[PDB]
Amino acid sequence: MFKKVLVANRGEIACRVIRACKELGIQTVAIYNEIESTARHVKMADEAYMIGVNPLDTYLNAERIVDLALEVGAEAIHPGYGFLAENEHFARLCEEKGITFIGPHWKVIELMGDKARSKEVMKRAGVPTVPGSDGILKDVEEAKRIAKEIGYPVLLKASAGGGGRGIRICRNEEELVRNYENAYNEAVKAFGRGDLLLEKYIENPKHIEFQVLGDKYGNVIHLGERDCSIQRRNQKLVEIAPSLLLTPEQREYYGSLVVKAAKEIGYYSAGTMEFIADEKGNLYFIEMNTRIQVEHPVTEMITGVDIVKWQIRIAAGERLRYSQEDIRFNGYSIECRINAEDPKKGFAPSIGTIERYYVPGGFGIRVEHASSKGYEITPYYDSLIAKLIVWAPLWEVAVDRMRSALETYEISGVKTTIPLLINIMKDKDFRDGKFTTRYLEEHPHVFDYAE
Amino acid sequence: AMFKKVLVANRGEIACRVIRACKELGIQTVAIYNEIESTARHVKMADEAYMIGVNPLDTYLNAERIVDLALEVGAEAIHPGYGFLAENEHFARLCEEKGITFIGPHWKVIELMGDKARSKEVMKRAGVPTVPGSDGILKDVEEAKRIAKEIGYPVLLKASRICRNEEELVRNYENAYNEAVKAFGRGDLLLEKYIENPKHIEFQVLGDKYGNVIHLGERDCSIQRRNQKLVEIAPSLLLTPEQREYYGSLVVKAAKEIGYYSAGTMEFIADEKGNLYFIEMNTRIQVEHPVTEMITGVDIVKWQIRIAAGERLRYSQEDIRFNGYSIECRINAEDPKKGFAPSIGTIERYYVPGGFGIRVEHASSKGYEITPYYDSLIAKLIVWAPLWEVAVDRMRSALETYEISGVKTTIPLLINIMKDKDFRDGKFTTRYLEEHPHVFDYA
Repeated sequence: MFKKVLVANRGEIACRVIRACKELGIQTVAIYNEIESTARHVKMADEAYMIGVNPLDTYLNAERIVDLALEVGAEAIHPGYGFLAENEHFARLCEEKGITFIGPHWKVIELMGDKARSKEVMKRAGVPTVPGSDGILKDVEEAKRIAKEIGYPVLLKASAGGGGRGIRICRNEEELVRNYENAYNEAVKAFGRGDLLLEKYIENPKHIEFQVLGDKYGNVIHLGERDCSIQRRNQKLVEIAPSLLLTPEQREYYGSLVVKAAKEIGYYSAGTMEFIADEKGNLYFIEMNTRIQVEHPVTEMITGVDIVKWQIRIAAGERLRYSQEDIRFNGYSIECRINAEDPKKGFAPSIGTIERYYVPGGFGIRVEHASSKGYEITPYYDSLIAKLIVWAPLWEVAVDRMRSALETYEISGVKTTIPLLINIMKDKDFRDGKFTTRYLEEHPHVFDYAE
Repeated sequence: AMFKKVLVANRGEIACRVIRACKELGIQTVAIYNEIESTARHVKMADEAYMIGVNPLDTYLNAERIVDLALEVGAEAIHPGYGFLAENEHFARLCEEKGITFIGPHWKVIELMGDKARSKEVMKRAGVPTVPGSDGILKDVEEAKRIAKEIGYPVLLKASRICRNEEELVRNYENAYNEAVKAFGRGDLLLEKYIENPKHIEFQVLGDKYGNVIHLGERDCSIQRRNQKLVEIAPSLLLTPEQREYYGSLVVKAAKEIGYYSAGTMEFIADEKGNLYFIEMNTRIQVEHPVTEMITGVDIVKWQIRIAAGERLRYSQEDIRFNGYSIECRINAEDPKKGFAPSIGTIERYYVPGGFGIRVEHASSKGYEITPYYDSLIAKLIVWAPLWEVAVDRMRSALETYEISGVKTTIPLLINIMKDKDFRDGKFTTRYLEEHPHVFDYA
């Protein structure tokens, strides 16, 4: 077990890691920028060092961080999420200097950081991806055949022109033909080459993600899935575990598949496979995060597994003491991001100073936060004030508990997402499990609230 | 028949606890407060709040004004919390007479189990062991002589000081009859077997209004001073599963014999071997109920509310399992270096810890003012883990990050208790604080 760990992060995730280390009996080192000399994670660590020439260089200067670790005798670095956590060169430099990086091997971080090289890994493991042409379409006949084979609707896009002159949705064969001609000709005009690619169109999808955890001896489990469809611009606002979409059979089927894929690339530590999903529970792989997920607590609440503490144990060489048979899914857990942003104005950040600040607690309530009165939201760092997490045996009780917790979470000095989140908990569609990404676009009333 | 509106006749953390249970149930809430508490958390959390009372205690102790307010605002029920009027039979009778549902046991049960001698006889008929000693007031010193011979040394004299042999017997008896005449007007003394190195062990009961009564295991609240609990655990490390079900069965049997419903606690002293002797019953929610919630999954307060509205308790004893260990620490505004004297002042810096296995019961923010009129409790910090040792580490690590300035608190003492070897090994009695003075050594 490590004697000292350095947390190359800030805010709530630094406090989460620091708490896991203290529980393990591990000494901790924090890093900070001078504009946050009073930061909570600084007070919580056994040792703290101001480094960096500006607020971001503190957390992004790989060489400065590995060097500080060597100076102060830290055997391992936890990177949290964001900043350098999925930076293969930071992980490689840790290994080269004899410091253990708490995460997957640097070669896996590099592998899964590339979109298409990630898609192929998952295809080769048997993890479903979005179907479509296996490159350029030979002709219109083949487009008709393939569209028939993967199911309408589908997308046609020109192959040339770097990005894309514009994608066309085709709902039936007739539309496929018209759109094939129009796109072929517009692409001859624009780039000189009419060749088209085809893709299955997943309309109005949900965001569903699976959690994996592996030790450095090939033992790898899944911790079921989360639904994080309630998001704007790919920023998640509400995350639930498990999904309401999937049955136990689907859950173990896809879970088995991501375990299979993780084993084939030699994954260890924590990781997440994010998918889009249709109404029927068909999932398609989009991307993998090779780090702790922000919303990992909801998975912790329903499985009993302490993911961060197991990252640290795994990095130190311990075996994962679980078989998949041990992993059970009990009740439901909801997490809401309490952000300093204004949902009535496009979620514009609300920089300022927290004045009133009362944290909720109770049966089934957990708070991940690093704020008190006087906490300053600067433009340098993300807008997150707190993650409010609840657990209950029944979905509806979980919703009521999250509503009642939010209604008691008092924050003044900045605008927050709390009133919007309360409206979501009170919304009939949300209570009935009916939401996709796009939930917010399709429910504008949740933006109606007092000042 | 679920209530539409409930009035919470209490303040502070327990009021917030009840209000949260009510909000989750979809019940409108009414708070009461004194003018010195215009900004109190429970006022802010409730849907409705009323300033009443001619002084800070009158707010919560004037039964008639509170019942009349409930009728005025259309509250169907009153939750009394703990302390104040919670175990006041007259308050409960007054609710029943005016058509208000009191969230608790029937007022006749509150009257019964508030009486030491009636409580003892309840337990004698149920088969629940009591402390051996005199069978009422001692007739004289001669009768005390017989009773001491029969029950075994050591023994105690107490009015309605340890006595190990006959000399000490008379010597302490003349002086003690006289010293109790001085103070209470009545010299009547009782004698009791002296239990050396005792633990405090409490059993939780929960009953519905249809005769169904369950127990929710036990708690060890031995870490205490002058009977003020500081650390509470569930379950005990003392009892085995068989002892737990044996004593649990007995307290269920007693409760059924008195027709108990709602939540209640049977407090016992226990000797080295796990023998229990009944001391008293609280006919109300316990302060340290959360540790029991953490290990059983049962929401005790919300079940009080459901039971009072006429629901059946949806559990048999076979469903009640005890999973892991839960520790609660009372974080009080008091100074353990000066005999735990209250530390009045205003909270300045205030960071609540959170995380996996952490729960906080509190009603404070920056600016919360600790007055002399009310108890000193700032927060209850509760943790759970699958294993005792991890629970201790989790509480130690939660306490070390719980930052409170502006007043003195029990936090440094609690941290030292969490890192003390004896405590970690389960080795503690009600004398723990006397026997470990080093825990008072801190800056």
